Amino acid sequence: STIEEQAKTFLDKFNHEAEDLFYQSSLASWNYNTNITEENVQNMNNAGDKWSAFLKEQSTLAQMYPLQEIQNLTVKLQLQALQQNGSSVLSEDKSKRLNTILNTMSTIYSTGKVCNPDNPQECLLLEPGLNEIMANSLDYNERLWAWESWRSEVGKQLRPLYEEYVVLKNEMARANHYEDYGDYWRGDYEVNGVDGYDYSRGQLIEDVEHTFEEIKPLYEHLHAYVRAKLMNAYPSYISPIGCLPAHLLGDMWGRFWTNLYSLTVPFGQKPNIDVTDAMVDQAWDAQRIFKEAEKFFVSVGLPNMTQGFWENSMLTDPGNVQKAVCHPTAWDLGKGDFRILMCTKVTMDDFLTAHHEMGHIQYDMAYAAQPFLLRNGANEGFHEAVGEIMSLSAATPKHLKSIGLLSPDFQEDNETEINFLLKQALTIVGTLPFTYMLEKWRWMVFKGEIPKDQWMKKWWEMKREIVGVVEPVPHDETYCDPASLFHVSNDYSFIRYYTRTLYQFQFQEALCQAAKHEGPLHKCDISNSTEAGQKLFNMLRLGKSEPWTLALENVVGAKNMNVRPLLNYFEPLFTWLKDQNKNSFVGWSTDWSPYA
Amino acid sequence: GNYNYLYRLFRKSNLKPFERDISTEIYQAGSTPCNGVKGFNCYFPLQSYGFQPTYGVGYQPYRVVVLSFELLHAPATVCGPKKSTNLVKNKCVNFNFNG
Ligand SMILES: *[C@@H]1O[C@H](CO)[C@@H](O)[C@H](O)[C@H]1NC(C)=O
Ligand SMILES: *[C@@H]1O[C@H](CO)[C@@H](O)[C@H](O)[C@H]1NC(C)=O
Ligand SMILES: *[C@@H]1O[C@H](CO)[C@@H](O)[C@H](O)[C@H]1NC(C)=O
Ligand SMILES: *[C@@H]1O[C@H](CO)[C@@H](O)[C@H](O)[C@H]1NC(C)=O
Ligand SMILES: *[C@@H]1O[C@H](CO)[C@@H](O)[C@H](O)[C@H]1NC(C)=O
Ligand SMILES: *[C@@H]1O[C@H](CO)[C@@H](O)[C@H](O)[C@H]1NC(C)=O
Repeated sequence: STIEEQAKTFLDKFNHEAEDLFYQSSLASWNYNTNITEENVQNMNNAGDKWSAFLKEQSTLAQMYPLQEIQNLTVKLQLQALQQNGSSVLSEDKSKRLNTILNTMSTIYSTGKVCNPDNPQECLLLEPGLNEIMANSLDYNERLWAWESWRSEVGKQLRPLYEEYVVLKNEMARANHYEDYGDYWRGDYEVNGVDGYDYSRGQLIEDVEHTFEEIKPLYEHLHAYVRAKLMNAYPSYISPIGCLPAHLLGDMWGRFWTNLYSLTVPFGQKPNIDVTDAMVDQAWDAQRIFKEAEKFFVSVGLPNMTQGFWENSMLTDPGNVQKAVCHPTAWDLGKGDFRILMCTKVTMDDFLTAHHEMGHIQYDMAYAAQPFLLRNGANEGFHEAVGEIMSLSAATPKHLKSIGLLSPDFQEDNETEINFLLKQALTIVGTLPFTYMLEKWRWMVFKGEIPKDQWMKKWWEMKREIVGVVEPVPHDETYCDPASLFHVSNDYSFIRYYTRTLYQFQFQEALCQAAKHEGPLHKCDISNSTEAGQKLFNMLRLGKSEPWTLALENVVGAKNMNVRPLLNYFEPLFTWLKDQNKNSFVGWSTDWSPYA
Repeated sequence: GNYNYLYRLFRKSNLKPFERDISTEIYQAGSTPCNGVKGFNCYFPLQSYGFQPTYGVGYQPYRVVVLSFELLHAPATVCGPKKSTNLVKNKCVNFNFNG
């Protein structure tokens, strides 16, 4: 009869057939990931082509229902999600060119192999050969060689490809009534039609700058401390007044600073909180790790894992004969099928990753009552944030003592909390200026603020201004230094890590206030608290049905992302860094004083 | 995937109690006539449940048998079985033989 009922029946049929087809595609992807064989690759490609053709046909059929004659918010949200053209608005030649460019960037990044000139008989791939050198070497010229040679090969291959990529993506985005591709990415946080809780695409950049302006003193003190410690490690390369050399940050790109914990430890004489040896002594299997994680999630009041989870998940590496992807991934295959694909070792990192992926599984289970096209996070930040809060809670020494993994006579003094907070800052705080600088640079590239001949002169200028990292030698416009990273070369949004980092500590403060913890925020554990789990599950059950601003009101009581929980989390470390930086100079100079 | 089990997803009105609908006529959700083709606003009533063993417990197939008991003015003949206490003779007992 009416347009709204027609759209509701169309959405119901859509949902019904979509769930089954997504199940088939996800099961084919699972069979590829647990069994790398050519027929599984062919089945995955066939299922993906069927899924994409079905999404094309439902996008073609959804547009015939006009939006303004529908008053129900959930129906309007699903129709808005379905009616997006995607690449279909672009011409077939340019769409084929864009798909070819994305595939060849994927092959260039995945099969990029670089080794030393005059020794070409064997070379090391993108990850295993070079990751260990970047994370463990202490030699200046070896890291400089690896960094400059990999950015030479990858940038000189990818620069014309990226120049075509920006033009094609801007054409697709302006064909979809967006300002640029950056506006297309910022439209994920756009809330329209809700009174008071509306969020605009232009408000996101202002909120990111407003939060980063409060990030900046803590990052300046951390940068000064890491600069002083790297001056101790490398005597003559690092200047007291200048930026850090780029190849010394412990990773390939500077994404994380967590590989500098050995060099920048405050109290090496004090012990670590490593519980690996205790699990080795008690012979803890990975099944016991996941059962302890399930005990953690039932302690907070969340539902326990299904029988199909224990039957159908691969929680151990299969062997030499059978090949599988080693990356830990939680799979919501559809129809109540939830699995974890992780090659779990007996380490603290795999235990925290098991908690993180089971948090992903709990988030997927919570919105199982929702319709299929609303089965997502309210934004891209919440989905990772609900795993990162489990990674926060499981890593606490109180949780390790509660489950018996830590000795009951372990002395928790201030020095171990300071060095633990410094490790968490090197992991968590250090990625924030890199993320903000990369996303702001990509937004200015898509917006056309930076011409193609001036991409890199601005970029290093941004890195000195924001990240406080100086180039070893200057790079001209033949280089493509951003696109050596996985997310930018393979068309992924990058602001999800910034939003995840802030939502992580906002959720942590909200659940610790729910659990009535009376001490420091980093000493807080959310186990045994039914009310904290209920407050979590109230937001978790919504999925994408409600705006992320209303969900954040449901958790923390605020209508916007906030930076104060992060500063409250690291406040003992902030006071300690302010005490330790009395003689040294906080802040950096953009001049060429260390090396150029 | 077992596509042999189906369910009626649409119909203009709700069913009466103990009604069976086996019609395969195209559901008309819009003003336009379907004319037997599953085009715009016109969908097929019966949809399969792709029952796979790896499904969740809320999606696994369940066989349901509903027994309906009615009493009508005809003589009731479907009676539940009665038992037979071991016959005792030569004693003063309370006997119940066929009512
Ligand atoms: C993986 O694929 C091979 C190739 O047919 C097959 O023999 C093997 O049974 C598969 N393993 C699993 C666990 O499915
Ligand atoms: C919107 O639709 C859903 C399902 O179609 C329904 O449960 C809900 O009550 C509707 N809301 C309004 C305000 O009509
Ligand atoms: C999708 O593209 C078509 C042109 O092919 C256009 O008419 C339609 O408005 C677009 N959809 C949206 C939501 O803008
Ligand atoms: C989950 O909890 C329920 C209720 O205690 C229990 O019956 C069920 O066996 C549990 N599932 C598993 C896999 O242990
Ligand atoms: C730890 O506490 C002691 C006494 O309470 C103090 O002397 C010391 O400076 C503190 N160390 C740090 C890193 O806060
Ligand atoms: C939380 O609950 C578990 C299971 O009842 C128990 O073993 C653990 O000791 C509890 N934690 C605390 C801090 O009491």
